[PDB]
Amino acid sequence: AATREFIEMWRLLGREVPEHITEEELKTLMECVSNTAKKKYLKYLYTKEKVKKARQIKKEMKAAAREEAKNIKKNFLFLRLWDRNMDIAMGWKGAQAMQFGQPLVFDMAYENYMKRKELQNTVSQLLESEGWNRRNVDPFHIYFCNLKIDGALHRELVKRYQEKWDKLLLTSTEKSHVDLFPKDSIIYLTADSPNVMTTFRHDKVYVIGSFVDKSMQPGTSLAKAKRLNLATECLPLDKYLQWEIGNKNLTLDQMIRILLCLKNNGNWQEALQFVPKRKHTGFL
Amino acid sequence: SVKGLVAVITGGASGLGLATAERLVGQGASAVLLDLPNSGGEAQAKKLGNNCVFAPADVTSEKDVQTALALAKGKFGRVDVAVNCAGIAVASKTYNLKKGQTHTLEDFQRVLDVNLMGTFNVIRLVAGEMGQNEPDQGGQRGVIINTASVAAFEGQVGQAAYSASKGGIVGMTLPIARDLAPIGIRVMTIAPGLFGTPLLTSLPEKVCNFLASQVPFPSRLGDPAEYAHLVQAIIENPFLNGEVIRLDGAIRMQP
Amino acid sequence: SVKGLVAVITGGASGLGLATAERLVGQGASAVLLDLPNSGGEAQAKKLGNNCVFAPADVTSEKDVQTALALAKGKFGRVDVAVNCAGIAVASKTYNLKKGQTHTLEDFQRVLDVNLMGTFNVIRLVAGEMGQNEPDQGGQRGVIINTASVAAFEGQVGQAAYSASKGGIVGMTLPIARDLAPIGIRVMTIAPGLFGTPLLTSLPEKVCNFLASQVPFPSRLGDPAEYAHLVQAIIENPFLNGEVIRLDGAIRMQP
Amino acid sequence: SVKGLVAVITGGASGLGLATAERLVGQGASAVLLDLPNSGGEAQAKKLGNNCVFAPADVTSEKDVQTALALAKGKFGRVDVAVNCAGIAVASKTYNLKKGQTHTLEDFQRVLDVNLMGTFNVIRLVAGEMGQNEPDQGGQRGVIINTASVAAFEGQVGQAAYSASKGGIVGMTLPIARDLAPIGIRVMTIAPGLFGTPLLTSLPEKVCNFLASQVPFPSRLGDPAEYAHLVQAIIENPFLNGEVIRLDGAIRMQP
Amino acid sequence: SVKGLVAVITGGASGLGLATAERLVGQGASAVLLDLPNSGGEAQAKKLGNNCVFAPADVTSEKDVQTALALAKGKFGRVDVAVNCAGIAVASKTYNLKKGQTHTLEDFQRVLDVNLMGTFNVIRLVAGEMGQNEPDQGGQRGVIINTASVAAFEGQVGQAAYSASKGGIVGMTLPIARDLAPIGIRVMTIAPGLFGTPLLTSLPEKVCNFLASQVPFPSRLGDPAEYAHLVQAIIENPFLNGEVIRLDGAIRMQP
RNA sequence: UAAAUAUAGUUUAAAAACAUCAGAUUGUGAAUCUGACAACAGAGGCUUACGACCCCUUAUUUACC
Ligand SMILES: *O[C@H]1[C@@H](O)[C@H](n2cnc3c(=O)[nH]c(N)nc32)O[C@@H]1COP(=O)(O)OP(=O)(O)OP(=O)(O)O
Ligand SMILES: C[S@@+](CC[C@H](N)C(=O)[O-])C[C@H]1O[C@@H](n2cnc3c(N)ncnc32)[C@H](O)[C@@H]1O
Repeated sequence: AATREFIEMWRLLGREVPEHITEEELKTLMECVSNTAKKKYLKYLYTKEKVKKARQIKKEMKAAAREEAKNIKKNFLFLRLWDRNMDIAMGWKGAQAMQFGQPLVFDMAYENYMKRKELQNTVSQLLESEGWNRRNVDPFHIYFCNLKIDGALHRELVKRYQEKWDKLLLTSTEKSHVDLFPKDSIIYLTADSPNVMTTFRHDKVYVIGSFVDKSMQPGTSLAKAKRLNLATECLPLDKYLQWEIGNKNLTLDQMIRILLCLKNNGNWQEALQFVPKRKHTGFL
Repeated sequence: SVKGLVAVITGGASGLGLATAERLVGQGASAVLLDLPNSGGEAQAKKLGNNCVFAPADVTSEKDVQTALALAKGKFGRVDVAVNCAGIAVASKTYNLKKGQTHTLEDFQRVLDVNLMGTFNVIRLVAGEMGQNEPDQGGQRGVIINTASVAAFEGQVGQAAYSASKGGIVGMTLPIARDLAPIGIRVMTIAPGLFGTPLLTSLPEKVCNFLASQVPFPSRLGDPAEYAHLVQAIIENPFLNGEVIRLDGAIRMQP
Repeated sequence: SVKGLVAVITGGASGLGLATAERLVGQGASAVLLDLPNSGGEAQAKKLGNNCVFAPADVTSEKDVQTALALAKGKFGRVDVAVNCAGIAVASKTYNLKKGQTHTLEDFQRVLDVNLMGTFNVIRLVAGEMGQNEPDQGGQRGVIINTASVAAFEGQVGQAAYSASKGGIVGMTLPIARDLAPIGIRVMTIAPGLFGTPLLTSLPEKVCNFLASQVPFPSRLGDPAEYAHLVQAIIENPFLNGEVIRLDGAIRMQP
Repeated sequence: SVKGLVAVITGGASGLGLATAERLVGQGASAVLLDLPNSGGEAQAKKLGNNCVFAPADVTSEKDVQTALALAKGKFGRVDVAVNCAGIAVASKTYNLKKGQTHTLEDFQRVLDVNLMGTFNVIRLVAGEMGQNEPDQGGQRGVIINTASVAAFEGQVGQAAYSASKGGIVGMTLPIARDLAPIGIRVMTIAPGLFGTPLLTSLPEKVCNFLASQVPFPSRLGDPAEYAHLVQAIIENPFLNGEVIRLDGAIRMQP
Repeated sequence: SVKGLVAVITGGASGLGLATAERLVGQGASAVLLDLPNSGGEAQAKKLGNNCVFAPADVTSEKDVQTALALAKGKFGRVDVAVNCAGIAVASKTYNLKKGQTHTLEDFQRVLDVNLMGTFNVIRLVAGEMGQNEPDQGGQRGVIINTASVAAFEGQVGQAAYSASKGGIVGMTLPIARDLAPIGIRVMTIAPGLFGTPLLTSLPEKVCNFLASQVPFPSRLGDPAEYAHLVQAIIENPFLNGEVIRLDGAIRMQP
């Protein structure tokens, strides 16, 4: 193809192009309509290899050091099988969560407003968001709504979870949140909501849009929450925090962590700790 | 052997009761399904053959059970084995501080009538029918098998109502065995764990998969046929009386 | 210590409940006697002093318990301990072939409502009252103590109904303890054996003396004051939860 | 079914072990008697025919058990079932103040060595033999059955040493079941009480007749054949694991 | 009350035994530490005051215990309470298929010698000295408290040796109580869960946090002082005999 | 409207550290092993390249006499 040599010459120009690239990555570069998009995408691949090789050089160093130390070189109550034990313990809590835990909904209706770069990141935060829920004392009953089976988000989640996807203790479905819970008990959280949330109510269902807008798209969730007559709310960031830098749209992992602390009787002092410190110059 | 024996299986139109009826009928015994009119037991009775009949009755009602027992006497002439399998469950916490929800007393009462009171109603009425039987070479007049649950020993969160009823069956197993010992009626209790029954199917499919995987061995939901096999073993063994047998694959249920 | 604690003792007008109230009140705690109007608990509350009050209520009815708990809230402001001592017993064989007598369903229901349903009714309602209490330095909001019986393990002949109700309490002791663990309420069960309660002492000396001699050690009927001592130990010990304590002097019942 | 299965029945020369061998061999299975050289088990093995072999070994010693397992491997090629029935009993009080007699530590150690330590020695050694078995359609590599006693729960005077050894088997049945669950081996325990074995029959005739009448039903000593039937049921049932089954006729021993 | 009583605390140099000594000595009682010579028992006895003495002895050896008990008689003149807290913990899988490792018989034997055999050695020897005491107003000569564990009920993977030894204590607790009931000695057993003993606290704080969260309520490792409180309650309660009490916060150990 | 700023797990400094996901029956350094994901607001340009340089959008914080 004409694109293959297109890259090789860029290698002669030293356009920060990686050494080895799979054909799968080549067609992704094909989709790039602009040279700057190709320039940006290639740099991402280049740093991808740089971290891996630096990772590997520092990795074989670990093996070499450990084996050398070994060459130079009772009564127990429990066997060292802790990692397995915690996984089972979290599973039991997770099973209880889906029978009695408060429903937390992740809305997956934003797939049309996401590029591939942001769609990948959304799954990364979704993995972390669910990870923190599992380790929590009182996990939420996480709901994955509007998750099309053939959609990109569903396919990406399967690859990152592999066989664990079918064993996760969460409800994943194609039906909208309005079809699962009463419309009067649903609060669509969003930074653009004119209403400021003061108290975490345990009888309400909170909807978090699984949307990562690196290219800012204000009001996307508000329009969704206004097309259907659903209440909206926003965190009291300005009320308590001296915001100075950055955007007020927090990450999904931070969002669920903030809600998790609030649901555990924590006050705004503890709950808002998870907001990045670089964004605010103190608390009050 | 169970050849020629007449079994009155409570809640035998589905779940464990139906599995017990299938095995006993296939082994030459005669079964009497005793379930609700809407349980669809009539179709099951026809499928199992002429050795099985359907008795529409409610366990919680003394009159209904008496009619079912009378039907069993007319068709077969005697009652030899009684299996209590009908039961209901509710998943509700005793009290939810966060939601301010308190367990409904009716919900607790409803589970008690069917699981616990219903079991006693069949035990006391069926024991009267077994009294008419003449003692065999071993001096036995009949066998009564109750269906407790592992919740009676360690129950999950929200299983207080179900656990209380099943706890009563375990507690009253030996006293009834002592009560009916002079008349030679054996009372045994089976405490199945996670089985492929409609009671546990109502849970989310992902919950069922995790709970099944937590069984040490075999790592799967209990087959209702396995429960029927244990029921036959209890019937055949004359020295099994006043004991609770846990058929759960060595699984202890965490909260 | 139990100094300043508020305890709601069901069936506190006499028997074990009264003994627990006497010890707790004498130790600085405040007790709320919750018994039937005819139990004469008003006089007992007056005897125990201004720190004890009488709240007439029927445990089997939600309305009566709620009013009684409201009285405790108004008089003392909070509820810290809930001792479930209310209960009655029935003696009747499951089936008497010689006399052709069948255990009527009325008594079995009657004991279940008082011993089993009544205990759960108080547990769920009082747990709401303890929910309002602020967690203490140990994170505990309240303690619930249930009164099972040794018959829940090895009941005697004619105690099938009594064993079933007490067996249920043993069954739901842990599920409720797991249910209320996040709230911070400890649920404990005491399984007393033969105690010198008015009901037991009413029997003729021919049987009462024989039962007293059947206890390995001490070879005498359990003193209700000793039951109160165990209740105080459970209240003071923060690590006692989800367990059934047998206070019977190592005596196992014969048929 | 048990046809084709190879069973290593510890203590199979007489008593419960022999009865298990008789049924399993008669059902098509192969048995390997494992008792002391002077137990006369070779005569019993000859009676049961070619399918049965006698392996003289001492359970308390690792070397002899290994040779016995090797004999089973050579004769039949595999081991599918392990039944532990070897054991001894000592009737000595902990301390008699009237006679000034103190229980000897040698008697206690001897009972533990054979009943408890010997049982674990067979389990750990026989488990390795079953570890080589290819998993069957159900993923099971073998089954282990232990022989606890009712004394583990309701022990009599002078049975402290016997209760301690049998209590360990009941305590350790579930940990081993969890231990061998990944391998695919089921571990079960049977707690027979007052069976017609030579040990019980050795006691005074006046006493044994009295005990035979204390069983609620059947009012007779447990038939060793009945114990064998329960062993077969456990083997056939895939879901019986990590549980203790009381085969005693609903008898709770008294002081 | 415990004022004036002489207590022989086995394994009282650290862990639960030490915590028991502090409370009893602080309440006016006299304690006799019975631990191995290598332990820092001498330092602890001096710190506890003139009411505490250290007797270096090995529980598994009769002679060592006899001298230690004779030391208590010389210093104090009588023995009234005995607490069996000495023990060892060994974790080892019964058989590992992938690793090909089989549980060592020596590991199993040594755990039994200290936890089970050692406990019985003290019980049968102290009863001799408690037999010399004059019965009090209640006819009681002494109190013996044993230290079982939750592993005796549901032991984890690799706890077969520990569970078997603790299971024996739970199994033989009632037989000993029946043996010593005529003498007037009460035998009780405690089964603590996860306690903050030096053995448990030595684990990484990451592991300790997970273990703390495993307890439903309170979600923390058991305080050794809490164990001492139950010991005092058992001593002060004349009607507690032949019963096993789980001081584990309603926790059920998972595999 | 204008001027400085913007790290999509979080910080540091101008690539790392601590975290995240999958697998692990771990003999108590698992304090590890084999993988997954590595985009300094976004888009479009310039240049042999540059995180430089240059326009445009959104967002944040100040000022607007
Ligand atoms: O362009 C600004 C600006 O001229 C003026 N304006 C609004 N807020 C301020 C302020 O705080 N300080 C100053 N010095 N000037 C301010 O109004 C305009 C607002 O722009 P908008 O795009 O929001 O207004 P509109 O919807 O009418 O569209 P447009 O045609 O002006 O772009
Ligand atoms: C990072 S935001 C991005 C989407 C953003 N709401 C938009 O329309 O462009 C992703 C999700 O996190 C939640 N969220 C982010 N910041 C929030 C805030 N400050 N208050 C409440 N919710 C917030 C929103 O519900 C949103 O669905």
